[PDB]
This record gives sequence, structure tokens and C-alpha cells, in this order.
Amino acid sequence: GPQPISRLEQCGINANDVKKLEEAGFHTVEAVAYAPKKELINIKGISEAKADKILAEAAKLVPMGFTTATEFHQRRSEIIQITTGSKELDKLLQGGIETGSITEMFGEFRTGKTQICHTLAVTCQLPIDRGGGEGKAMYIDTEGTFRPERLLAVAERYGLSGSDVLDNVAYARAFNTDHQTQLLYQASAMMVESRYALLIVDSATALYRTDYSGRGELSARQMHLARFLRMLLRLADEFGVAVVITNQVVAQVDGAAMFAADPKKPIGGNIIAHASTTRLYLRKGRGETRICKIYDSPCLPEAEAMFAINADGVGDAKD
Amino acid sequence: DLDLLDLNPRIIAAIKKAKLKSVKEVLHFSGPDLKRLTNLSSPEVWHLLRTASLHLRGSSILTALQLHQQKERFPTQHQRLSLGCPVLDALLRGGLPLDGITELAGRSSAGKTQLALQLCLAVQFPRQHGGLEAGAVYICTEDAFPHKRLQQLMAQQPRLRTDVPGELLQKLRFGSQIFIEHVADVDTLLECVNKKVPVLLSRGMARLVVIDSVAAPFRCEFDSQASAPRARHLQSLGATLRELSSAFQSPVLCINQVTEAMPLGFWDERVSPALGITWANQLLVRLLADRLREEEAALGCPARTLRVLSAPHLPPSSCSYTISAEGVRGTPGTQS
Ligand SMILES: Nc1ncnc2c1ncn2[C@@H]1O[C@H](COP(=O)(O)OP(=O)(O)OP(=O)(O)O)[C@@H](O)[C@H]1O
Ligand SMILES: Nc1ncnc2c1ncn2[C@@H]1O[C@H](COP(=O)(O)OP(=O)(O)OP(=O)(O)O)[C@@H](O)[C@H]1O
Ligand SMILES: [Ca+2]
Ligand SMILES: [Mg+2]
Ligand SMILES: [Mg+2]
Repeated sequence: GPQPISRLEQCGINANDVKKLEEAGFHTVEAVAYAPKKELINIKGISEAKADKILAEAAKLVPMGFTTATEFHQRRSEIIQITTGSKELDKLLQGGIETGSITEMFGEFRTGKTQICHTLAVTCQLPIDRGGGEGKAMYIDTEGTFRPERLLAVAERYGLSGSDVLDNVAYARAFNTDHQTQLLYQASAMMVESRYALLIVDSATALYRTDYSGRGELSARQMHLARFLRMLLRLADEFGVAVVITNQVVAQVDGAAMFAADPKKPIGGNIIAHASTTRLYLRKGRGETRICKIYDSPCLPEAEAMFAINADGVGDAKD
Repeated sequence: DLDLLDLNPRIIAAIKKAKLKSVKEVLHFSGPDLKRLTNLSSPEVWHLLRTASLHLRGSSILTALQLHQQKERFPTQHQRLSLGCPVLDALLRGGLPLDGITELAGRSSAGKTQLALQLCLAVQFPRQHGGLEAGAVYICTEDAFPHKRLQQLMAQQPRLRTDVPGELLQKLRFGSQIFIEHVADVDTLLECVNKKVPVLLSRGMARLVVIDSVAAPFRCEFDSQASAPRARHLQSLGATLRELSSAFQSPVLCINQVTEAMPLGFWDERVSPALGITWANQLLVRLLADRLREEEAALGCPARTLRVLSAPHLPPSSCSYTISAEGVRGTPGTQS
């Protein structure tokens, strides 16, 4: 059961300190042992040495090894946010693409997913103060639409060296789902050696459309997709990198529009709907302007922003 | 423990020769097993079983009138845990029961994690305001913990909770009493719930358990041809959780995913809870948070509905709610 603070008396403290702790709402050994340092060093009638020895003597009884919300929010300033190259998108995302999570972007054709991936593959190499992540990038490609010339065009904008930028990007091509899953082991092996800040899969569901066909193969497809996403989550958690994946869309032909023009929803179903942390839905505007919307996020309200695709990558709409 | 029984020395010697320890493993075996192991006749075996059973269960008698009248002696039948919103409390007629498993189910963006965080905030309020004056345990099985949302909720707590006196909230230290755990496998989850949660509950650190997803670990290993081990694991997990909740009088809340329906009460609905009937048998109260996004989305705001699926004491009903910068708020005057 609970251990009252009466044991502190035989542990080597006077009655004044335990009386003050009782008057401060502390009434058990466990609460004092797991209390944050500031909470019992900012109180009246205490000293730094007294608090340190109190923690040392309390840790003996209560078994330590449990994380607490304060000891979790204080340690997470490590989370870096990578700028997307557009001020509007950075403002919408409140900093940019977070690390240690999975971000998904889906939409129809020419919406700008590949362009955003290309821009991020360069922006992730900037110094932290400039908005980058100070690392390299991986690009796993399943469609064959990787263009280094866009990388060079983006690099010229920030005044970087083209040769170095092209040197600091790794590339692999996946020809089926088994190869796609197999590449992640080598991805981890290579992340061990060096410092990577980003991993990109484009697309994460293109090959599942045709590798498993019909209603008679849905279950195996979903199981394979779930295993792949679990591997991605393990990689992101272990190495503290940012994972960005893309997705396709499907039509709703059941006649359930009711003033909803040309409805469409992402493929992959509940498995990919649950695995991802932040989901972005890309649309098209007039000319070269696009609209980005927040589809799902644990800590962000739903809003919209407008960006554009220029000759130097993703940026802001000109006037 | 065996020698505590009032019995002649002959049967005591026979039991000692038979390698018995306590009344629990005496009642574990059956008639013919005891006859084979101990070499005793039927009348004395029956007498020993009767005496051990009397010792184990005592001789007390309880009536429903005592349960109804004596509120303090039986808090499980009367004490409830508030959800922090009067509309939700009215829908649930007080809040979560202290004994048994409660389930939240729904698709993505329904608002399950926000409700879990709000409950973790409100569990440690004083007794007169619905709380239990105890911490919470949070287990994550899919992704990382919503840190910023938690910080915002702690900041907005004076704004969200207006009935509580203002001078009382500042003494409430919120983040220091919430525990976070992370698991990545079914075996890891089983070991955690076996040998970590009881330690937390024994010392009085926390009196609330939240699992952010039970379907996430299970939907990855077992395919459609391995239902027996999956059912065994689900039964073991449910039994352990119910035992802990009954022993320590602490609510248990489970977050669940949904599947596609392509006999169980779901006909005019496109989604159903994921695990199946085996897991559905272990539950007490079943809710379903749902967001109607395909329709009535052009009006400008999301439409969120919380529905009671089943409960021994709650009629099937539903209400509406919204998620804002301070937490989850139920819309007044919308109960079905
Ligand atoms: N150099 C450039 N200057 C301006 N716009 C460009 C340039 N290169 C490409 N674009 C724009 O990129 C758009 C295509 O975007 P993107 O390649 O990201 O498509 P996507 O969303 O990945 O499509 P898919 O689903 O077919 O793979 C074109 O509509 C075009 O306007
Ligand atoms: N200020 C806000 N901060 C965070 N979320 C907000 C805010 N305002 C509104 N929301 C909404 O809160 C929701 C949070 O969803 P939540 O994390 O509860 O999903 P879920 O049901 O747990 O889904 P999943 O299966 O992905 O875990 C989002 O849909 C978002 O639109
Ligand atoms: Ca999600
Ligand atoms: Mg593309
Ligand atoms: Mg969630």
C-alpha cells in the first residue's frame, strides 16, 4: 500500500519539514519521490541541499523507472521542425514538419506531392537556425519520378552547392511490395552509420493497388500494409527522423454526393488512417496556385493555406 | 493454511501426503482427481470440500437493500467518475463506473485521444467535483504522446472547468501525477499489464488506466487463420484487466479502432468495432464516437456524435459535442 511521510522522520528529517510538506499538500513518500525538482525547491523553508538529500533518501524506497508528464515535456525540446520552403505552410503547420512522427500527403494528380518531397529533400540539409535539420535524406521511389534537376534548382535558391546537395541524398527504387519492405532493413543499417534527418516514401500505396487485386485479396494487402507502417514507426521512434509518405485517391461512385462535388477519399483504409499522425489534403487552385488543408492532427486545428510551384520549388504565391 | 481447518488428523495427514498447499488448489481439483491423488472415500472428500469452501467464502449474507441504502460501504454501485462536461455526464448519468471496462470506438479524427486526455486531467479533481484525488496511467501502442495538446489543456483548465472554485485549481499539480508508458508488441503489452500496472495501483499513485489502442498491436501479427491464439490472448488480457479494476476500484478505459462491414446489432452502419465478439464479451459499457464527414460537411463545421451502444443501466442514446482549444465540450439540449 501507500507509504506515508512518517517514515521520513526515521529517515533523518525534523518535524518542521514534514509539517511544511503536509501544509503544501504532500502527504506520501511516492509523491515526494516523483515530484519535480522545481516544485520542492521553490517552496518557502527549503534549500537546494535539503531537497537533493530528500530526493536521494526518497528514491531508496519508491521504485523508480516511471516517466511523468513533466519529465516528458522538459526533455522534448529536441523536436526539430523542418521548414517546407513556404511561409504560409510553415505558419499553418506552426513551424514545419516535425521529427519522430509520420506525415502523410494525399491528393489527385499534379497537386504537388513530388514537388514538396523534392523541396524537403534539400531543405533538410540547412543549418538549424536557418530552418533545416542538419542531416541527409533518403528517397525511396516506387514510381520512377525522381528528378535531380529540381533538386539543383531548389539548391540554387538557398545559395548551396549543387554537388554537395546531390552527394547528400540516397536513392533507391522499389519494384514490388516485397522489395519495398526489404529496403527498410538496409535503411536502418545505413541510418546507424551516419546522421539522417528525413526519410521519404513516394508512394507508399502505389504498388498495393495492383499487387493484390479484387475483394478476395483485401485482407492480405491490409496485413502487409500494417506491417510496413509498423516498421516505419519503429524506424522513426528509434532514430528520431522525420518520415513523409504520399498517398493516392479513389472515387465515391455510390451517389452519396448531396452537394459534395466530385467526392474522393484516400486509399489504404483505416490502417493508414490510424497509423499516420498528421495528414494533409492537397487541392488545386487557379494557375500554379494550390491549397493545402489539414485533414487530421492531434494538436492542430483544421485550416487552409495557399502555396505555389515555381521554377525554384515550392514557395509562396506571387501576388 | 491447511492446518487452520477444523478436521480430524487422519485427513490432515492424507492431505499432507498428497502435496497440497492451500484451499485454492484444493478447490482447483475435482472429485475423481482428489480420489485418485489422496485415496479418500466420497463422504470425507465432500466434508473437506465443504469445510474449505466455507473457510474461503466466509459466512456473510448480503441483500440488495443493503447495497442500495448503504452508499458509503459500496461506492462501486454509487460513485462515478465525471467526464469534465455536464452534457456528457448527463448522457452517462454521472460518468464512468469504477468496476469494469469502458470502450471508445470510432474512425480517425473522431476525438478519442482528446477525451482520454480530458479524463486524465479531470480524474485528479477533488471528490465533490467528480474526481478521485488520484493519478492516471497512460499506455501508448501506436505513436507518440500528444504533448502540446496536454500542455494546452493544463493551461486552459481554469477556463474549461468553471464550476470549481478558482482558488482550488492552482494547488492541483497536473503533469506531475500522470504516468506515461510505451509498448511495441502484444507480448510487451501483456508483460506490462501483468507486472507494471499492479505496482502503480498498489501504492495509490494512480486510480485510472487508459490504453490508447488495443487493436493496434493485434492487427499486425495474427492473420485470418490464427484466431485461436488471438482469442486466448484477448481473454487473458480482459481477465487481468477486470481483476485489477475490481481489486483496486479503478476505472479502465480502452480505445479501439473500427473495421468495414462487408447478427451483432450492426445493420444500418458501415463500421463496427475491430476485435470481434471475443473481445466484445469482456466489456461492460460500449460507446462509439463518430464523425459524419461525408455529409453535412459543407455547412462549415464538423459534426461529431457520441453514442451509447450497450450498457446494463443506460438506454441507447446519443448526443453531440465539439472539440475546441480548451477541450471537449458537449452541446446543450441535443440528447436523443
Ligand atoms: N519547373 C517547373 N516549373 C513550374 N511548375 C512545375 C515545374 N515542374 C513541375 N511543375 C508542376 O508540377 C506539377 C506536377 O506536380 P507533381 O509532380 O508533384 O505531381 P504529383 O502530385 O506527384 O502527381 P502524381 O500523382 O501523378 O504522381 C505540374 O502540374 C506542373 O505545373
Ligand atoms: N486546438 C486544437 N488542437 C488539437 N486538435 C484540435 C484542435 N481543434 C480541433 N481539433 C481537432 O481535434 C482532433 C484530434 O483528433 P484525435 O487525435 O482525437 O483523433 P483519434 O480519434 O484519436 O484518431 P486516431 O485513430 O488517428 O488516433 C482533430 O480532428 C482536430 O481537427
Ligand atoms: Ca491518425
Ligand atoms: Mg508524383
Ligand atoms: Mg488517437
